[PDB]
Amino acid sequence: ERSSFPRFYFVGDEDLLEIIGNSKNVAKLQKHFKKMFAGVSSIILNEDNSVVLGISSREGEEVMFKTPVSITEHPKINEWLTLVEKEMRVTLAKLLAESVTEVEIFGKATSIDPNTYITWIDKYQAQLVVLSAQIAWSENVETALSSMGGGGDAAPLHSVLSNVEVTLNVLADSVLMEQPPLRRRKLEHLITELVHQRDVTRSLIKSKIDNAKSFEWLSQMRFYFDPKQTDVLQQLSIQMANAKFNYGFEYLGVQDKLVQTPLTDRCYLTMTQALEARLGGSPFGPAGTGKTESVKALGHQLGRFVLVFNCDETFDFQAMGRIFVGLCQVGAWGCFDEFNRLEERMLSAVSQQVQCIQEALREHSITCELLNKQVKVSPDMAIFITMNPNLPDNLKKLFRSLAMTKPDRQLIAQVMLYSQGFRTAEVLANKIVPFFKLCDEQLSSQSHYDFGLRALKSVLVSAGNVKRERIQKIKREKEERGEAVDEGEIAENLPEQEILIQSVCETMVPKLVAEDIPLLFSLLSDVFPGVQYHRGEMTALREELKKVCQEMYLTYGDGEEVGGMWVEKVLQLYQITQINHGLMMVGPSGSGKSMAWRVLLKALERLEGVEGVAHIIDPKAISKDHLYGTLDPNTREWTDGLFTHVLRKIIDSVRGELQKRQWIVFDGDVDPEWVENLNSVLDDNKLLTLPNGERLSLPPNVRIMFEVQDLKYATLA
Amino acid sequence: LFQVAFNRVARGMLHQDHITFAMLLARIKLKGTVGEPTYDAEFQHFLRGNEIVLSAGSTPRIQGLTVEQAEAVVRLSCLPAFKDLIAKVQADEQFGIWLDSSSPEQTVPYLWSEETPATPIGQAIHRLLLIQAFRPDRLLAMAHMFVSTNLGESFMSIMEQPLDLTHIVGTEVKPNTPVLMCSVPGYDASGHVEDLAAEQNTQITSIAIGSAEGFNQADKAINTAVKSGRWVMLKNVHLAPGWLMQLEKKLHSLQPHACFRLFLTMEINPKVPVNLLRAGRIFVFEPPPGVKANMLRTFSSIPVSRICKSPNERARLYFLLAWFHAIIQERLRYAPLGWSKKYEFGESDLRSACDTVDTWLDDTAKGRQNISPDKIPWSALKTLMAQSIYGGRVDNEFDQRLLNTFLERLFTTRSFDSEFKLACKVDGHKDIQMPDGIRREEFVQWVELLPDTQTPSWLGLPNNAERVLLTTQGVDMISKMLKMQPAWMRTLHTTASNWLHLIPQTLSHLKRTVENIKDPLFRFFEREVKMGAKLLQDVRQDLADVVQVCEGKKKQTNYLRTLINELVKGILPRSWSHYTVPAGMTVIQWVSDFSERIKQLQNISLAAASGGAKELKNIHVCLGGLFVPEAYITATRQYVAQANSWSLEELCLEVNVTTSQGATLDACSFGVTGLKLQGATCNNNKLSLSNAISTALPLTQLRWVKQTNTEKKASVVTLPVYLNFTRADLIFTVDFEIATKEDPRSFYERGVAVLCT
Amino acid sequence: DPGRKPLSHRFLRHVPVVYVDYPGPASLTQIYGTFNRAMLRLIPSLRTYAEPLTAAMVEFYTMSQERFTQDTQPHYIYSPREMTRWVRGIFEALRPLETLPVEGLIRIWAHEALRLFQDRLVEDEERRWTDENIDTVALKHFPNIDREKAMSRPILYSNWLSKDYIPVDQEELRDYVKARLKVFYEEELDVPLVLFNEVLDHVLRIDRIFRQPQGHLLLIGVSGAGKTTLSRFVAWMNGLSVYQIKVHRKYTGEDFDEDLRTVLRRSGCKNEKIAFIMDESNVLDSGFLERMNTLLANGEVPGLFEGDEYATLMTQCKEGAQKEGLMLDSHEELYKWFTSQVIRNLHVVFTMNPSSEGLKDRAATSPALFNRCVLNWFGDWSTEALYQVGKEFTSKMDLEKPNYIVPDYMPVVYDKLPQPPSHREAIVNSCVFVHQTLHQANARLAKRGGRTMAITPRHYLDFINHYANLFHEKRSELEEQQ
Ligand SMILES: Nc1ncnc2c1ncn2[C@@H]1O[C@H](COP(=O)(O)OP(=O)(O)OP(=O)(O)O)[C@@H](O)[C@H]1O
Ligand SMILES: Nc1ncnc2c1ncn2[C@@H]1O[C@H](COP(=O)(O)OP(=O)(O)O)[C@@H](O)[C@H]1O
Ligand SMILES: Nc1ncnc2c1ncn2[C@@H]1O[C@H](COP(=O)(O)OP(=O)(O)O)[C@@H](O)[C@H]1O
Repeated sequence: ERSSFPRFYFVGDEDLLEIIGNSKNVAKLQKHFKKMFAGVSSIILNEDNSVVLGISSREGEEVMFKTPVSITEHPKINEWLTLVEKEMRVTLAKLLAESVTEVEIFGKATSIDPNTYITWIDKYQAQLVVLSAQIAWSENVETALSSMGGGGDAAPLHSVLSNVEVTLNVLADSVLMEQPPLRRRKLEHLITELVHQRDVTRSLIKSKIDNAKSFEWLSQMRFYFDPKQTDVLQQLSIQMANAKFNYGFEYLGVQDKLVQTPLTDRCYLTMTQALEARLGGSPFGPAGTGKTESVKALGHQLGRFVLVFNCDETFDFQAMGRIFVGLCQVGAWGCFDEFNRLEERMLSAVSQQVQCIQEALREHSITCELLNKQVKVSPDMAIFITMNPNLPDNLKKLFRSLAMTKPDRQLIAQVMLYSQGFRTAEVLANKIVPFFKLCDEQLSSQSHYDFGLRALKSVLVSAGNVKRERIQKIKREKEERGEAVDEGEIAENLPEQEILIQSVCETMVPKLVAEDIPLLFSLLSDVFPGVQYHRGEMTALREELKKVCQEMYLTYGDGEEVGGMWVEKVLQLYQITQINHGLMMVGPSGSGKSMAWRVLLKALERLEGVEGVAHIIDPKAISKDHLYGTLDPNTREWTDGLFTHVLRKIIDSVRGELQKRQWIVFDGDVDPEWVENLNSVLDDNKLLTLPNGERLSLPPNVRIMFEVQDLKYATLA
Repeated sequence: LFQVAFNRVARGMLHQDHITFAMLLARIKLKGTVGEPTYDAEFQHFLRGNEIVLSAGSTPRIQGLTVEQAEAVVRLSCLPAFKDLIAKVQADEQFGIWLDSSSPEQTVPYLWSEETPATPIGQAIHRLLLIQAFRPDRLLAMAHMFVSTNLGESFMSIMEQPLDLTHIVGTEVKPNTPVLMCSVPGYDASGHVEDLAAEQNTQITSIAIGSAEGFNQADKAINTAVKSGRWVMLKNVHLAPGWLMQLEKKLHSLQPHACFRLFLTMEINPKVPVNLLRAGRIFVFEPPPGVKANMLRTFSSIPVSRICKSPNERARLYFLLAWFHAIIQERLRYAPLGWSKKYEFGESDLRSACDTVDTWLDDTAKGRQNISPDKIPWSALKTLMAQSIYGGRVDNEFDQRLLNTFLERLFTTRSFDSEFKLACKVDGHKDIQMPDGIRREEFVQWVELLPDTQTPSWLGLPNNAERVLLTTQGVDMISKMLKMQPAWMRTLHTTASNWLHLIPQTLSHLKRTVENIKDPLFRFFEREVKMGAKLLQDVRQDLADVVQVCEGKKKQTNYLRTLINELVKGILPRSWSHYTVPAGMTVIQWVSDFSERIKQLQNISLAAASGGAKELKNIHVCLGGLFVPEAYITATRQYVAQANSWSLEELCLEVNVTTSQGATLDACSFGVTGLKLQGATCNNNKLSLSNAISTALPLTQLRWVKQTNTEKKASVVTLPVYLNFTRADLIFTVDFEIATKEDPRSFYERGVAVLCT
Repeated sequence: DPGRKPLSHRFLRHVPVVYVDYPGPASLTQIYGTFNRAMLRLIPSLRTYAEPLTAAMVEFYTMSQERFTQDTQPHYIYSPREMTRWVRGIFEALRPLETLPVEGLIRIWAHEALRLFQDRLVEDEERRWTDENIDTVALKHFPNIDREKAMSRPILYSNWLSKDYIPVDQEELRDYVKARLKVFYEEELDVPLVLFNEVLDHVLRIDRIFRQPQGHLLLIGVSGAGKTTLSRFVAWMNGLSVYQIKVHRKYTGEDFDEDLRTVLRRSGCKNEKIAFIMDESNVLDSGFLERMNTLLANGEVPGLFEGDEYATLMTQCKEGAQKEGLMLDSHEELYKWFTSQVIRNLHVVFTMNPSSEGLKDRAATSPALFNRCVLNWFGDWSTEALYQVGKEFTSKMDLEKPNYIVPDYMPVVYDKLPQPPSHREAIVNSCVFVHQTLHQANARLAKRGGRTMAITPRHYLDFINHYANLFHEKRSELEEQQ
């Protein structure tokens, strides 16, 4: 059973026994499918549960099978799982062929109809639209170069640049107006890919390249699509420098797209060259520069599903060994996290294992002995190991290295801002990146401060959302007063530095201590001169706060008055609740967090008319297993834990609590033991999983809130 | 006995420590013989010269002597025997010629004054003192000739000879004793022992140590050879230290055959068990330090069939690749200058580069006997060896720029002409010449006929690079000898009392004010003053605890115990070091640097107290003194931006290095002192190459001007600034305009940089 | 204080804290004057001395607390617990006796003061200071008393000669303990034991601790000084059954738990009094220490008895209650009766090697071990003890020379050496000096920082035995030739 369909090598042996016991039940296989795949979360099945119609993702995007496979005809679990994989690969290939045909139809066109482009984007998945855009652009550039092959001829490459420019303008226009979130992410991926294509085309124009075999064009990633080939898996040939690989054709759902900085392209080139010479790469460097996500992006672009072995105290071996032999079997990639954090014995053992598999890979240029089993090495297999300065002695001769010394933050911010529809993106990025550089060093050091690159990306996304809210509000006001509605007409008039300052104030000021606020305001004055942001006070909320504080005997003050700081803190808490579904009111005991959120809840109930219900839960008083729920060793019955019980009661909507506002205040200390299960909740997914396998979606009204005293032991994640 | 002890100890010692052990044996013999005196004072000064503290007024600034030369000569004159030395330095005229002589140790002038003639060993040690004071770069050769004078000229005459391994394996070693071959990275000693086995007609078993099956094969081979008397071999034995201890334990209680001999080729790393090192005869193998030797090794490693392929131009490409690899590998030895850190440019980079060249020449030349030089994919090789290979380990941007300069200078269509120069002006006007041959044999012959007089100008560095390396090796000599040779309670009491007397008493904080809070320079200086005051209080309290412990009034706490242990051993305490320090800096010089830093901090605190932020602007700080100078440059940037209401991103840094008295305090200008220039001299903000090791910039002015959006001229160069001499941390980059007829690439290859200290 | 962790500020926000320090000197005066007035009601003729007695007690306790500060040694803590134990001991000694003049009362006061405030001291000058303080306070508060009779230096109290706990002369105690040692030699171990004064004081202290209930005692002193041998002697002489757990590398916590269960059921079910002998080499893990402090604090460790062991224990306790005459059915009452019998029969005596920083370590992880135990400084064999050992062991052979001439100057290391030192006396003093000079040499090596090996009285015994063998052999051969 284990050898056939090696994709369940990654799931646990106990989970293997569970899936064997649950063989005649497809409804309980969803967790395993989440585990072994990349972004696949559930298989779409009919009401009968005899044939699988298609696959879906965590976000909700789904793929439909051209020829669905019936489980009844092939009852064996491994047999129809292999059929599912093969049919998913074939369907992705065929949809990619359709999408490239479409994009070349809109390709080589003077003008682009926004309606047709939006319909095309909605028709196909994000990975497929990005891949089709890349294929079409690469083929167009290759054809234009071939026309230039005569030597000093007329330049059709300017036509390619103009087409990319008008497509980018269309995307920038489209992203500005309100869109569904999935189509929003699709647009963002498409526009960052097109920005990279535009920049590389500009470089090609500047270099006056005239030959299709010139190394200047060879260095950039080229996509070759061959619709005539019979084998669907080999249809797409991704080729860059000397190395050339086939597309993995595995579903990725929707993934964050890296901006392709010049250093990112350097990492791409180095890893690809290492893989061509049949040895892995070791992108060492300080933490926080996107090494592991660089490897993830390289794998995703190739269509290969990558493993992130987070190496900390949670790291294991027996599971590590079986998932490693599975990686060897399937051919998927595996990217280790920080390797220097292992125990010396631990590090030596994994080093010997990876040395053995790497020797097998070089021999393939074929089986290797893993757990006393000879394992055929797939040529597509690749392993990447990242340091935080070194590599063990048995691996130095076996692995290439690269310096992840510092990412190009300016280009990262410029591309991300341009993806949000911001105009003058380059100026804003060149201002904001040094601003965070100043923040990281001039501000007083604290444990909860985070001025990293992820902070930049989060702040920039929040700024984009703030701009969208402002344009929607102005559109509503224009509908009320007058009728002349034009998105661009408000767009170019609308200031944008104010929006960035508002976003950074709304996201960053709350984390500041009482002393750091003047320093932050001075930094905004220095980097963004003359421009200031004043938060629009919510007068109705202020009156409700006054009335509730009077009713609860609390003190009230505005600004410099007694209680002003507390009121501003409550207002910032309200804003974070508005823009986030997860909160942590960190502060010393005796600061007033509890009844601050209490008065905010009561004022919100008395203003908006939505009844407020709070469920105060202490995480440390009760044990983690009882907090989340017990797993029955024999019947697998679900004795829902306290938090799980509250969530299920809220979800069931027995007494209309969905219409009510629910705040799950987690008063008590926080440590990375119970919060690991809640980590899947505080992300944008907003799903909660259970050890039995049931997964629950979080209603929009529920707001997870942490009331903790200090963050000496809370992980930065 | 002396000779055999040296010839048996040095066979398993690094080449730089041979002379250290030689002088140790020389001191042993000097004490042993009765005729000559003990020379305690001379050796004590020769080992402890540098910890004698001086003053600025104690240096008379003699003409023809540098500052460090002045300190050395006055310190040497503190000895009563050399009291009249400075008078003869001023009086003598032949001193000037001898000071810059190529070999000053051969003809050391007679300067030391004495009433009676001295023994030849006394003359030798006096010349040792003079050489150390005047020309420390020859201290290694001076030591060589001193040991030759003491124990005989041919005392080291065995070390230069090749390893007579056959005699050592045959007799003088027991069959129980395993022969140990510890080789530095990038070398394998298996060849010598394999050839020895071939010439002795003795069959050996070559087993590599990679995994458990390797362990089993090694154990089976050992069990067979212990009774059959044959030899065994193990490769990279260092991989399994626990199995190494197990093998040592098994070897201890086992009687071997007379003919049995056990070999273990190893790597030099801490992980190897100490017990095997103690219980076996070790051998150290180091590659010969030469460009010609590196080329010979490279051309021997690469199979002759692979170089001679269908394109005849391949051999030229392989020769060029070998030259580049050798040039970088021999630049590695000059770590502060040749690079910024010791990278691992091992043989794997060579193999990857060879494979890349092979595949790209196969791609471009599809089985063509000849291919035109312009059709060779120069861009592909340059880009790959700049970014993927030889570039992956490169983390600093400036080393990457240096690598780009090397590749662009070497790999080009110009390289295929008969007038190609692999180096420029190696000695005087002579320069190396690229071979005109097209076959591998021609290049091998050409490298074999190399002049064998390699100077640092062969590989790009200025000729004085050898001088700095030799001086550093001499300093390492002195440190190793000093390390090689209760009362310690009294000595620590004395040194702690001296440090309390030397270190400033207290440092005043800065007075916070709303206007001062608004000013960014005041914020930076207040943070610096707080850090300095906290660390000064910590150091003063710790030393007070130490001195109280010396009198017995207090008992040694565990943290106190560690502090005293680290002090007596001379290691820098961890609790004291909160700012970036050179790795090898000892405690005494750390305390001196701290005294200077606290003095500067007191100066700025007094200046701020007297006035305010406006007076805080025109203070000529030294970047070395400040704990984080990049914070200072950022603070100046913010100050000028606030003053002129400009964005921080639209500002660029310009440098106008002028004399201290001839400086204008413009509102956008800040005074920076103590900056030192390496490998060049500035004149009217114009850079010029020179052989001087370091030029002191009188006063560097930092001016911030708006970004003009004009492309930089071809005459300006970007010079990195490093805080310390090891060049481990980067502060910022300046832009300097070089003088006429100068090549920026030549600036780049010579490792020119600005040092804060 | 060790073993305590600061509570979270969040919790402290809710529960205000009130500090209860040691009672004030006037508070102590009243709080124990009431007790003394109650206790002195037993004997009417000395009721007028109660208040000055309490005044002297509180003055001495205050001076001892102000002088022997915790910083010097970790066990220099004097709480009103010590004063309560003092008054309880005085009342216990005064209970069976019906009449006593003032001098006997002051002698019992001095005996209890020596047994409480001078017993735990480490250094000798501390003991001499404490003796001087006792003399001074007895003179100041109680002037009209015969000094020699009230506080004669050999203060030895025992109940083995008479029916009552009256003072006992050291010579009579020596003879009685010699007879008891003869019996011990005949039945139990037959190794020599020489009775220097220190042995008499130590056996009296250990017996006093054993007789009282829940008596757990802390033996600290140089290894080889006789701690376990003397403890075994007292155990047999008090009727206690000696028990020490055999330890080795295989001896894990499970084996210790089984031995704890065995000793607990022997001391709580069969009504068999047991003496638990415990050693630092016998304690291989801090789990042993935590279980021991829990046992000596609560009297019964809940972590020993579960499941089948629990059922067997209740069966045994039911049988024991049935044979005793107590009818109990539920497990709770039976468990309480078992705990009572344990705290009544279980006396654990455990020895510690002398290491001041170690006492910091052991007291750090063991709260009750330094609190609910009595600490006695066995120390090393003093010069007088060494001289007695030398005289007794070097007695068989003829170490007598009529030709000996008394030197004008004698190092007189032994203070009570006879002024005409005989050959045997002189050579015994020389052996004492050789031990002393090895001690000095070890101290000097410690001062210079070199590694030193502690010198123990077992080294003295080995030296004497080697003397015996060498002298016998050489003299035998040479007299054979003679
Ligand atoms: N605006 C206010 N005016 C007056 N009193 C206030 C105000 N806000 C809070 N308090 C008082 O201050 C205290 C705050 O209690 P609270 O439980 O909120 O503290 P906390 O810092 O969150 O504590 P913990 O860490 O235990 O959760 C209470 O006594 C409350 O009555
Ligand atoms: N090339 C890139 N483009 C865009 N964002 C990036 C890029 N590289 C890194 N990031 C961001 O920086 C962060 C890097 O996180 P992480 O992978 O933990 O760094 P490291 O690789 O040092 O472990 C991520 O949150 C990611 O969003
Ligand atoms: N007072 C004494 N007289 C004679 N021998 C003694 C005396 N005290 C101890 N010993 C000897 O010490 C040995 C064991 O000492 P021990 O009681 O184990 O020391 P400790 O218990 O202090 O570690 C016995 O063999 C005994 O002969």
